[PDB]
Amino acid sequence: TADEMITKVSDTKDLNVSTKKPHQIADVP
Amino acid sequence: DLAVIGFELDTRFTNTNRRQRGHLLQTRALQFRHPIPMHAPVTLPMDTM
Repeated sequence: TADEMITKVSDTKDLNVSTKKPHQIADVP
Repeated sequence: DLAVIGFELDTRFTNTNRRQRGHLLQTRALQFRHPIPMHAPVTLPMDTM
């Protein structure tokens, strides 16, 4: 059934998390 | 003529009788069908002898 197709969900997890180690672009000399 | 004439409140009901329900959730599913055709051949004529 369409409802059984729904995969495991878990409110504990956040899906809006930003990058924790962003790329730092060196200044152009 | 300086006076306060009216106001609006920010009150709300406590929905303990569940009179109000909000947006409803239901599951949906879509199916997409992609049949694979064959395409024109290329051949290699050769002699049978």
